[PDB]
Parts: sequence; structure tokens; C-alpha cells
Amino acid sequence: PLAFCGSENHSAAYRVDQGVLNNGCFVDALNVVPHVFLLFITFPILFIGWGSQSSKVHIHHSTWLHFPGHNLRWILTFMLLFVLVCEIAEGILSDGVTESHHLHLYMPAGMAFMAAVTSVVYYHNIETSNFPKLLIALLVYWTLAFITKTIKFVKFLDHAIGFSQLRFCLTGLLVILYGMLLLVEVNVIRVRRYIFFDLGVRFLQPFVNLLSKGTYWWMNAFIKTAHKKPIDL
Amino acid sequence: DLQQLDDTTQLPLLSHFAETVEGLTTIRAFRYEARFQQKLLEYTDSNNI
Amino acid sequence: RARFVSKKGNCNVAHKNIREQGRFLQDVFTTLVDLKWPHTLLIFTMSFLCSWLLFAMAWWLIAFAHGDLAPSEGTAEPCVTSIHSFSSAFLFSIEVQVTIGFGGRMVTEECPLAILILIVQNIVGLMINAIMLGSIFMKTAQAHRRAETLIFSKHAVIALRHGRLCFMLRVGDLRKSMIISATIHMQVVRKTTSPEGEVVPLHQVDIPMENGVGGNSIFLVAPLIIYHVIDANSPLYDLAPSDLHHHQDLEIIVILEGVVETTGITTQARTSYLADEILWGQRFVPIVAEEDGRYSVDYSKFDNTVKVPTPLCTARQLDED
Amino acid sequence: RARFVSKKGNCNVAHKNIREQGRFLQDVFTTLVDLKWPHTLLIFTMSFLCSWLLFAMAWWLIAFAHGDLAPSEGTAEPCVTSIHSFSSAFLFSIEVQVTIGFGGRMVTEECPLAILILIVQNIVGLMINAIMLGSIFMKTAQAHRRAETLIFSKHAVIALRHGRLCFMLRVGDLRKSMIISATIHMQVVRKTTSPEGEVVPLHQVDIPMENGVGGNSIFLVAPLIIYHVIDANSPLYDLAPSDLHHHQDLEIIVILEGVVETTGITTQARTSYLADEILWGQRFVPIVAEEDGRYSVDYSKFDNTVKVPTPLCTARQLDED
Amino acid sequence: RARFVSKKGNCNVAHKNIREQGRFLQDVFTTLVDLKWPHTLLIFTMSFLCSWLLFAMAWWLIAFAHGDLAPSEGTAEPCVTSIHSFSSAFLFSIEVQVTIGFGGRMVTEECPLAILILIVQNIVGLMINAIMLGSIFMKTAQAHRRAETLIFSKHAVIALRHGRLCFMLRVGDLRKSMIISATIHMQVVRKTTSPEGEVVPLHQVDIPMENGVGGNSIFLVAPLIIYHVIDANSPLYDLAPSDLHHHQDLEIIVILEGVVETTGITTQARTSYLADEILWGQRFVPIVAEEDGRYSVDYSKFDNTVKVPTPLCTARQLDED
Amino acid sequence: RARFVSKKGNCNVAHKNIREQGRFLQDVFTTLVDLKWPHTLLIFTMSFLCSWLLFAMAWWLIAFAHGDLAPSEGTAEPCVTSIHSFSSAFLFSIEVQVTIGFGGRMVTEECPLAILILIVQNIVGLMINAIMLGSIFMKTAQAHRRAETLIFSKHAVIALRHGRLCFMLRVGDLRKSMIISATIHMQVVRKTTSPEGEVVPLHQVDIPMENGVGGNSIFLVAPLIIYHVIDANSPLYDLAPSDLHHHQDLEIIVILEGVVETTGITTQARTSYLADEILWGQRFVPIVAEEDGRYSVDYSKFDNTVKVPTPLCTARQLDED
Repeated sequence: PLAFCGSENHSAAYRVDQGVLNNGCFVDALNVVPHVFLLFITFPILFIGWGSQSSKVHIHHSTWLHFPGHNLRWILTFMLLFVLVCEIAEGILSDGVTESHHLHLYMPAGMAFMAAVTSVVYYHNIETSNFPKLLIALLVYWTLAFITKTIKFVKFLDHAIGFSQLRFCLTGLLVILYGMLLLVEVNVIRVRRYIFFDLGVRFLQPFVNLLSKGTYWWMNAFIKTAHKKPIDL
Repeated sequence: DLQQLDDTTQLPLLSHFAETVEGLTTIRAFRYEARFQQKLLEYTDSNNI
Repeated sequence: RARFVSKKGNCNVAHKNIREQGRFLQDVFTTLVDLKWPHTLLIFTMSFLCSWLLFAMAWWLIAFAHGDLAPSEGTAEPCVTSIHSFSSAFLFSIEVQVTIGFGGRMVTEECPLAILILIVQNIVGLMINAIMLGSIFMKTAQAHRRAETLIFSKHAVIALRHGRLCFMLRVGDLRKSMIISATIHMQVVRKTTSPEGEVVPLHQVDIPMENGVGGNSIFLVAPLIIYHVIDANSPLYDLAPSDLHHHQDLEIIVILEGVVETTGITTQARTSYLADEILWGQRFVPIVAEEDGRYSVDYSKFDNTVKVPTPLCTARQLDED
Repeated sequence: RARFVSKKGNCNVAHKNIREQGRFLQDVFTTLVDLKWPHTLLIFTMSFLCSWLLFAMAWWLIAFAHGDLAPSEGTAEPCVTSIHSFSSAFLFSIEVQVTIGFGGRMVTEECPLAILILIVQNIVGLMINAIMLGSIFMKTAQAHRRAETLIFSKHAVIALRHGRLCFMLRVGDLRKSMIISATIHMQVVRKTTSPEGEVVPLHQVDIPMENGVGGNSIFLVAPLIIYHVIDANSPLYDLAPSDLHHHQDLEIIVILEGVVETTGITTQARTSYLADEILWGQRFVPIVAEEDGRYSVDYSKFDNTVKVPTPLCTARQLDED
Repeated sequence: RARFVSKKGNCNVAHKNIREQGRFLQDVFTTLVDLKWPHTLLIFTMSFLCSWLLFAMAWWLIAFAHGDLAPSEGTAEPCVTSIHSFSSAFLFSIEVQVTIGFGGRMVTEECPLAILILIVQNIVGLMINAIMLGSIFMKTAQAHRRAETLIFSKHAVIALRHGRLCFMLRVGDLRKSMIISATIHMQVVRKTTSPEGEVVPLHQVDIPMENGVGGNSIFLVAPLIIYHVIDANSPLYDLAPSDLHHHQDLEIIVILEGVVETTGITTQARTSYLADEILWGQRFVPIVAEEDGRYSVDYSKFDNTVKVPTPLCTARQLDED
Repeated sequence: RARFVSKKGNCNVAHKNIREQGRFLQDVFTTLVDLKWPHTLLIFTMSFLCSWLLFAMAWWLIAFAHGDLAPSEGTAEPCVTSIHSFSSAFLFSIEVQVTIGFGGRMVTEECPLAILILIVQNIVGLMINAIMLGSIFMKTAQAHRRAETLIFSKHAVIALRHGRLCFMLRVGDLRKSMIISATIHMQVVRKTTSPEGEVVPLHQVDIPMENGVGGNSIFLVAPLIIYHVIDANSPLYDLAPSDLHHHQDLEIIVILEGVVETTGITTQARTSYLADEILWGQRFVPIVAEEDGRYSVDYSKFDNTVKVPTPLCTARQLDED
């Protein structure tokens, strides 16, 4: 039937007679809402701005500007992806112990995972087009995700679930990871202050994003166009 | 094709050294040491590319 | 050879190395209208379906937080009636935002926050309805599809008319609806070199359409012969008849523009003529006849060309007898 | 014998032997707007009724697939409630698509295919609603009905003016709304021979309207006299008064076009003047008089001509002293 | 004594004795937009309320013919549920045609002629919604109300500029938006006679606006001074300063027309300058100044003039010392 | 120091002392489109919410006047069913006006004044629906934000071409869709004096764009070096290269306007060039090359110059050896 937190209980666990946000299903349904906010603020502006760059309006390939904190932003985003796939597998092992698909264990972490991939490709599409006049929607996503994770963490600390059950440790890692993904305060205040405060080199390795430093995504163009062309000096 | 491009940039640097060691007294007469250093700068740059 | 605009009318430019993508984000409506059709229907049904999912999640959270979803109840009257699902609230967002309004799921007067969500859903659904249905009407109703039924001649000729060499071609309207205030722009495109050493690659310099008033304004009902007199001010003054071959740097673009009478949106039809598509010494066959009180146009003979004797040198040398 | 443009404004061209019929299907919108009125009413109600019938067959197959039409029921709820016929599903598809939504028949959340075909019926109903109501508004709002109220003169005249001989017709406006940027293109059409041997059957030669600056614009409030002065550049230069008979191939078409002020959509009004319809030696009567603080226009005296003493020879022979 | 166009811009013509009144019904749409505002709201309410009363009499005749108005009933289901009056059927026709659809009154599957009346009511209500809502938006979106925020000068001046007499006037835009491709047509209109005996009572002859390039196109951001240099080929060449009295047939009407930037619908502003409003020997004050980086335009200084010593001869007499 | 138009195209005028504020209220529609985006969102949701609150107070006075709000009831049916609050009548006004129609609250046939309030609410809701959805579509669909995607050169040049000095600059289009009938009006604006003593502070005098036919219309596919040849009739005839300093009163504005192929709404792009953005003795690089059968535009070389030898003197000094 697949409901949020099951029909398996005496009749339902949906009742809120203790209050709002004492229900674990309600604090996980509140944990959904910045990820669905970032998906429906990110997918039309990415499909308008960078799905329009088809053939016969190609790209610029020079002056990759690199808004700072860039290496630690991608290192923290890959640590966020690792702790989110641990929350997927922890919610799957929490779900399989009874029955009936208690859906609130892994559906907010899956929506957080898809919001994290669209956040990092939204940051890369901002950062290769070199204008910072966006990205405050990403900032209010990180503050919304931080306040919903710290309300989940303080309601985990209320019932004494501390450090033996692993969803306390994973929400504590995600609270300190969203607090270190409030690194966009360096981009608005400390460096470059947008809110209120090269040449014909075609090598492109030391000025590219850190995934393309890792898996060499710029070399896909050179391995593409060495077909149907010989490579001269 | 990139390996063959590495061999065709690796050849004129060693032929430049075989030019400039046998012709050292006449490259110190026609005072072109800065121009030959500019030529080996271009050759080692293309080799490292 | 690499030609400028094609025979159908789409250009061949590549537009590489655009420095700022922010100028593409300063306007979104021309980017939204200017997409292709499986992009346009995808952004249409994705904007409508994802707006119903976002407001469906908002109705599901309001029916969560009132405790309507718990069947363990008292006898208090709840917020929105018979929602006991997510997907019943997705059906409620379809019943609100399309304004179907069936009646098994109706808004009670219990929460004011549900009346706030209903006000925000009706306002954003009216705005998304106005923008996307006007955008799909502007996507269907645009005038660049009128250029497919404005035929041109496939070949252009250069022949003698009134003692002068005339660059003659043939445009053609094909349907019953006319084109109001149609205007011919003929431009020569070739790479030229200045006497002060300035080289430009596509020097789009104009040639005048010879009309009889000088201004370019045609009345295209019957297919007519657009002709340009070769004068010393015209830059086809030194065209040899042996110049007309392939790999010759010479291209002639024709630009026909006007407003469609039915739709009201200004169209533009265009074509090209390369140097191997210009046939010297020929002229077009007369394709107009009259029959039973009406003029008849034989459109199958549209680019049939008949050779005449023509003096085989330049029009500068036709001033020298 | 056979005229080009009829006197109310229709052009009498046949458009025979059209080879490429495949390029008519690359623009369906100009063909959809350019139909006649029973054809656009039939494609209107047939597109709406076939969309309702196709989705009604989809809802009937959904209720047949759930077993809802077979009334041997226990307690399982149908995925559309209270369908037990085809015609109940036709009333349900009518209630969904134009968003009436009564509530005897509503969607419950059992079949997910019912929610999918509800989304698909709302999306195709919004597309058919936007394209069809915009197409019938562009059909009834087009500006070719503004040529019915732009009354021209019935006969054009050729008279003496300022030492020259001027070809005069009279245009007229009928409404209190004006027409913005009204231009005039007077073209002669006759079967011309070239001096070099080219025969054009309808050679459209633009003659200038004499205006004061040379440019063709008028301010159409009063019914003013459009006049063209015959100089040696104009192709009426050798016209005799004995040449103006029937079975004479000489025709002047007058094209008046501008932006209608009320709609904002550009119109075109057109007429013709054959060689029997040009009165030699007469001129138009003055019909505008000043009375009671305003200006009277008498439209009953519109085509009324008075006879002038006029030299009965050609305009080239008026340059012979 | 009676001006042609007034200073506001309405035309003082009568249009008496219009014979062909049948062509006003050939365009019902431009007459439907061309009504005044209580006539537009009266035809809007009368079209919607008359269509609901027509289908209300249709649904009342259907429930009369099925006998559902007679409340002595068995267990046969009606054509439409809970109908027992005319006024309940009028509420049902309101619930169908503007697609509210409450559901206490709904249509059932007993009655196929009710389904035919529902199909005809949905088609005619969609057509009435399309033509009436597009006519309301084309009524309120037209651009003749843009001429209220286009100010002209109240006077026109004749002074000296570059040695010659120039007829100057001061057009001004009031708003922050632009008017795209704004053209000026100045038409001096008076009763002129011919040499050959023809009298024209309102002979609109043009004068060129002096732009330097000849083609009349300006850039109305700042209020600029539109001037026409009185050449020998101008019709103000014999205008003496004794001729600037009242009771004098001389009138210059100034036609500003262009496209509004916000709407895209083409406007036209018009005004006039009679012979007592044309002041000889004055010129405009400089009203444009600059402060803290921007240019400052004092609009209270707008039609203020300052007397300068000009000659008091004609422009013909200014060519002879 | 204080420039006329900025480089983004926004005009720096102040518009001080607008006296007649009441002529702004004769067009409410151009003020309604001409507001900013949070003001048009606030007037959109405030117009819809205030019409729902005004008719909700009307339905609450109807249900108070019938006595429906009293819970001490007998068996007489109310004229609106199931109203026992103000907020139930507010949900009923939401259910009527955007035509949701749930049907737990519905109009019965008791009150005639409820049927009159339903007719008045449906008419006023259709008028507010037509004007507000068309006004938000004309707000999101105007063409002045299409001017951001037209790139100009950031500097303008003066070079030798064909024996003369030519003021050259580079326009460029970044989109695949064309701009139909794109015209250029290059204007030079500076403070002039008359010989007779008239000082015009912001004098827009036009320079003609040299094209070859004497008309100013381009075909904008590739970025092209548009240019004006300095004649003795042009007012750049006495410009020295020593007069290209800062705080020289010289501004040249280049206006590009046309019809967009995507929407059909007329656009205008404009920019300016001061005396220190005009660089003497330079010319643009040729940026267009051909590659694999198409032309290619390298946009990074858009304003790069090469500094050619040029006679460092005026164009009047070019005419004297």
C-alpha cells in the first residue's frame, strides 16, 4: 500500500495529540520540504539557462572563475553524498525489520540525495557561467535544510537516542555537514561581496572543477574530436 | 596519434642539441645565444605540451 | 564551398565563444518560446505537473498537521474532507488547480492556513495558466512557418533588359492569403578587401531592387520577376560570365519580409544563390495565362529557364559598346 | 477581358499545377486560420468532440479493466465512482476536460492509471483549449474585414492639375476610428514586351503617388484625392483618351494598407481600375464643407464627376508645348 | 473658425449621408471593439446573460418534456437531477456555461438529448468566452489612450535657424517607457485652389520634417524640437507675418505615430496648430539641464517661449535680402 | 561626465515637475503594464483577493439577511446552502469566482438576489480574469528584454575606408532567431548653438548609416561592422583626434529596433558612445571564418583592435590634400 510510516500499527501512527513535531513522520515530512523546494527552484532555471545551449550556440571554454572555497565545497558535497547513501541503507535496514514499507526512513534521504546532485550541478552551472547574481536560493536551501535537520536532531536528543542508535550519529553528521555547507557566508560577506557588501591555452587541467580534476572530464572532448580528425601540434 | 605527436615533438629537441654542441664556437661568434635559448624554450614547451 | 544561408532559409553560423550567459538569463520568455517542440511540450507538462505536485505536498502537509490523516479521531470536523492518502491530496490539487472541483474533497472552514494555501494555489495556478497557455499560443502562432509556402526560384538569371544587364530571379506566393507590405532585401555577400587593406569576411553590402519607385515594396499575388539593374554603383558591375562556377567567392541572399494578413505577425522568408546557381544568358518562361475570366498561374513551370543570346562580358564593358 | 483584382478586393488568380503539396503540411496554423467559417466551425467542434470521445473511450476502458461496469460488487470502491455505462464515461470526460466537475462522478485513488489519464486529459485539454480559443480569436479578429468599410471611388479620373495631367482616384474612410500609417502603392499592370524580346504577361510597374516629399503616406480622415502626376518616368506617359476603351490591356491597382487602430493588426484594402473605368477629362466634385463648427462630408456625392476642358492628346504630346 | 483636428486630437468631421450601411455588418468585430464603454459592458453582460437564458429555456424544456418538473414521479431518474423550476434550470445553465458545476444539479445518463444540449452549450460557451474575453482585452489594451501621456507644445514658433525660417514645435514624452520607431508627419491643410479651376476644400499637403537625413524618424526621450525648414518647395513659403491672425485658413496637424514599448500595439498621437497659435518671432526656452550625473528636464518650462528679433518678411522675401 | 544613455541602454533622464498628473489616469493600462515586477505581483494578487473579499462580504450580507447564520432553524431552505460563518462565504466566493464549484455549498432557488449576486460575480470575475491574465501576459511577453541579447561593441572606432574617414562600430546578435526588418538610427547628440543665438542643450542630429541604397536596414546574422561615412553634410566633419578626450561634449547613440521572430512584439536596443570610448586609428579584426561547411563566429574577438596608420587630422583636412 506504501504509506508514510505504515498502516501496520494500531490503527495509525499519524496522530499528533502529543503535538506537532513530536511525530517522527511529521519531522521527516518536514525534512522533505527543502529538497522539493530546491528541485522546483533548480530544474526550470537549469532547463531554461543551460538546456538552451544546443548546437550552433556552443560554449565558452575560457575564464573558469572558481568562486572560493571551491575544493572544500566539492569535498564536503562528496561527504554529504556518502552520509546520505549511508542514510538510505540505514533506512532500508530499519524498514526491513518488520513489514509494510514505512516510507519515511529513506524517501527524505533519497530526495536529499537528488537535491544534493542537483545542488552541485547547479553550483557548477553557476560557476562556469561566472555570474553570482543567483545562488542565494542555494543559500536559503542550506539554511532550510539546516533548520529542519537541527529540529530532527533536537527531537532525537529529546527522547535520549544518543550515539548508540545510528540515526542519531547520521543526523549529527548531517547537522555538522549542513553547518559546514553554510560556507556561502564566505561567498556573500568575506569574499567577493555580491549581496550588499587567460589566453589560447587549451590544457584546462589546473583550472577546472574537482570532479574533472578527478575523473578527467575535459579529456572526453579531446577523445571525442580525435575521431574524424587527426591531431596536429 | 598522440604518441606519434610525442615522437615528432621529441625529435627536434635532440636535433637542436646536436646542432648546438657542434656549432658552439660559431654560435658564440654570431651572438644568438638568447635567440637559441628562445628556440629551446619553444622546443621544450612543445615537448611538455 | 561553405554557403552563408541555405536554400531553405536557415543560416549556417556557429556562434562560438559567447562570453556571458547572463544575458540569456536576463530574458526567459524568448528562450521559452524559442525552444523546439519536444522541449516545449516537456517544459509545459513538467511545469503543470510539478506545480500540482508541489501544491499537493502542501495540502498533504496541512492534512498531516491537522491530524486529518489519522483515522483515530474524535467527532471534530476536520480539514479538507476525505483526504486520507498522499494521492488523494494529489487528486485534490488537480481538483483545485485545474478548477474541476468535484466535491468529495472540499475545503472546510477549520484552518485559516488551508485558506492561505488555497489562495496561493489559485493565484499561482492563474499565473502559470496565463503564462504557459499564452506561451503555447505564441509558439504555435508564430510567423516563421509562413516561409515554407513562399517559394523562390531555384536558379537566378542575368539577362539583357532595356539595354542593361539585369539580375533577375522569381519569388512566389502559393496560397490565397496575401502578405501585406512585402519588402525585398537583396544583399551580395562576398569577402572583399578595402584599398586601405581592411579585409572583412562576409561583407553584406546591399544591392537595390529595381522597382520603378526605388523603394522596395512589392505586391506579390502572381509570382513576379524581381530584377536588379547592374549599374556602376551596383557591386555586381564586374561580373564575368566565366566567373559563375563553384569555388567562386560570391553569394547573393534575398530577404523577403512582411506581415501575414491572417495571423498578424511579421514573417521573414529568405533564400540564397551561389555562383554556380546563377545561370548566365537565360530568362524565365512566362507562366501566367488567362482562362474563363480568371488569370491562371502555371506553377509547375516555375523555374524553367529559356536561353537567349547575351553579350559575354562585363556590364562595365557594355558601357564600352 | 479577364481582370486581375475584382472591384471589392478579391484577386482573380487560379494557382494551378502546384507541385509541392508537402510544404502545406509544414504550416498547419496558417491553413487552420485561413479556412472558411463552416470549415472552422466543423474543425472546432470536431476537435473538441473527438478529444472528449477519445478520452471517454479511455475512461470506459479504465472502468472495464477494473471490472466496474460489471455490477456484481462486494465492497471494493471503483476508481471512478458511479460509471455504469459508456455515456456515464462520456459525461465524465465532458466534466473533466472543460472543467465542469459535478461530483456524482469523481476519481478515487485506487487506479493509478486513472490519475495518469486524468493528468493527460487535463494537459491535452489545456493545449486544445489554448490553441482553439486563440485560433478562433485570431480568426474573428483578423483585419481583412476592415477592407469592407474602406470605400474607394467607383471610377478613377485623369484631369489637368498644375500644368500637368494627373491620374486621380478618391479613397474614403467610414468610421470614427482612424487607420495608423496608411500607405499607398499604385501599380500599373499590362502585358508588356521588352525591347530585347522578353514578354511578361502581368508586369507590375510601381507608379509614384505625388505627396509632397515623394514618400507614400496619407492621413485618412477626410475622403482625400490620391493623385499621381504623369511625368516622363511614369508609364502612363503615352496614354491617349481614345486608348481608354474596353478590350484594352491597361489596369491600375491601388493598394491601401495600414495598421487598424482598434485591433492593432495590419490590414490591406485593394481595388482595381480598368481602362473603361478611367474617365478622361473629368475631375471629382468637392464634397467637404464647413458647417456649425464641424466639417460635413457628403458621401452620396462620392463618384460624381464634372467635365473639365482638357487637351485630348497624350502626356508626351503635352511636352510638345 | 472651425478646426479640423482639435488640440486634444479628436477629428471634427461629420460623415453625413452614408449610403452603403450594409458593409458595417460585414465587420461586426471592429464595430464591437469600436463602441463606447457602457455600450461595451452592456453588450458583454447582455451576450453572457442572453446565452444563459437561451440555454436555460432549453434545459427547462428538456425537463418539461421528460416530465421531471411534474413531481408525481416513480423511480425513473431525471435528465437533470433536482430540477423542479425554471430558476433552478437557470442556475443549472449558469453552472454549466461558466463551468462552475456544483453538483446538486447534475446531468444523468437517462437522456441523450440532454447530452446533445450539454455538447452545444459547452461549444457555444467556449466560443462566447473566447470572443468576449479577447474583445475585452483588445478593448482595454488599445493604444489610443497612449496619446494622453504625449504632450505637445500649445504654440508653434517661427524663428531663424541656420539663416532660414523654421517652423518649430515641442513634442514631449511623459513616461519612462519609449515609443519605438516614432515618425512625425506634419500636414499643412487649407482650402487650396488649382491653377486650372479645381477647388479642394481640405487640401492636405505634406511638409518634410528636417531631420538632416530626410526620413522622418526620431528618438523621443528628451522633449526635442521638431522643425521644418521653410524651403522654396514648401507650401509655407509665401506665409507673411500678417497672415497669422484668426479667421485664417491655415492649419498644421502633427501626426506622431509609433509602437509603444510595453504593449507592442501601434499608437498615433495627433494635434493641431492654428494660425493664432503660430507665433512669429519667438523661440523655445532651453528646458534641458544636467545635475549629479543625469539630465534634468523641467517640464514646467515646457511651452514657455522667448521673443527674439527675427525679420517680419516672407521666406520668399528672405531670399531677396 | 553626465551621459545621455548608459551602456546598458537605460536612459538617464530625470523628468522633473510633471504638472498634469490627472492625464496619467486616462490610461490605467499602460501604468498597469509599466509597473515593476513586485508591484505587478502585488496588484495581481491584491486585485483577485480584494474581489473575493468584496463578494464574500456580499454573500455574507445575503446569508445574514435571509437569516441563515442563526442555528435556531426550522425547515425553510437557505438561499446559499451550508453557510454558517463569514469564512464559509469566503470559501464560497473562492468557489464561485475562479469557478471551482465544490457543491457542499451551492446556490438554491430561494433568493433571487443571490442569483443576481452570482451573475454579477461571474461577470466581474470574467472581466478581472480577462484584464489581469492578459496584463500579466503582456508584462511577461514584452520585447524590451530581448534587447539584452543584442551585443554591441564596447568601443567605437574611426578608420580609413575607401578614401574617407568612417565612424565604424560593431553590432551583434547572440540568438539563433532573427530580428525581422532591423533598422539602425545612428544619432549624434551634443549641445549646439545656432548662428542666431539659440542654444539647444541636447540636440539629436542624425547621421545616416551608409548601406549602399540610401536606406537604413540590416540583415543581422553575423556580427557586422556597421559604419557611417563622414561627409561634409555629416556633423562629424570637423572632429579632430585631439577632440577625443574626456569631458568633450560629444555623444553618439546607436538605436537598433526591429520585430522579433519569436514573439512578434517590436523591440528596441540602444547604446551610447562617448568621446573617450571612440578610439581613433583603429579597426575591428575579421572574426568570421569558415569551418566544415559552415561559417563560424568567434565572439571573444568582438572589440579587439589592431591600430592602423591614419592621417591624424579632421575630415575637412582630408578634403584639403
